[PDB]
Amino acid sequence: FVEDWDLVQTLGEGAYGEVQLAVNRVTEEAVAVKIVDNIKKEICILKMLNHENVIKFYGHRREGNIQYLFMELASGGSLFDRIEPDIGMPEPDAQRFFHQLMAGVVYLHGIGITHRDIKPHNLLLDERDNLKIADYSLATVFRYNNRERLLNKMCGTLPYVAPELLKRREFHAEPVDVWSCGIVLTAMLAGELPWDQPSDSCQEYSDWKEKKTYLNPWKKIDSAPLALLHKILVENPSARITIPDIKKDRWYNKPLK
Ligand SMILES: C[C@@H]1CCCN1c1c(C#N)c2c(N)ncnc2n1C
Repeated sequence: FVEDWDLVQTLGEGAYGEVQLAVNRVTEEAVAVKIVDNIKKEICILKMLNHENVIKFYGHRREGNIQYLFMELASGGSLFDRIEPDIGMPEPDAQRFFHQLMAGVVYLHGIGITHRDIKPHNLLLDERDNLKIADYSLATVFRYNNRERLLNKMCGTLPYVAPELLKRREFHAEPVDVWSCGIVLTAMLAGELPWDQPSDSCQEYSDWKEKKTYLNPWKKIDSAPLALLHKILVENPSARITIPDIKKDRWYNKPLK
């Protein structure tokens, strides 16, 4: 369906466009291809990406209106599909995925890139269940020539967004991504999202700020990972734990099955 590649089946759809499995008729190599028709930007960011926990970019092709973004195939599918509703997954699997997600986010932050839509749909698995951060549709530069710029665009997915993104005119990129990593960890350990959005008017958010951890999803989570979620899901982004400090957390470093 494109040059040497056949488009076998749909892998899913994001905001704009669709992702297909592409098998090479000759080589039998299978990749993923995103079919689109802002996009100059995504391509530019995709070409920066070189890390084991980030989806690799292979190259692009415009054929009329349609753009084709060839990227690493994650044959394990999404983290979303490993989260059992109302249960989550075994704590050692969740810890391993969390370690990989941090590795990925440190890498992105280190090249001055914020993902801005971290959630289990955008977290993919290779054939060895290695986590890959995928979909650079909303990704943006927050650091250039060693100068940070504050963000102002509201974007992402409400249950995953940090509260400052609803309250502040401008905010730091990195603590928004840390927050969404904490919602992902909650989802992995409890198989449910704690609130529709982190606003004053959201009773489940108020409950958390009042430390009612006898409620779900918190009552399903062991005390060690929950102590970490206490440091991540902190309303003031300048008091929120940073990744260097996540890497010193007792649960983060706890040996597990
Ligand atoms: C993450 C997006 C969102 C829509 C579905 N997606 C994707 C990919 C991307 N990109 C992707 C990929 N590279 N390998 C395998 N499966 C993929 N799926 C489901």
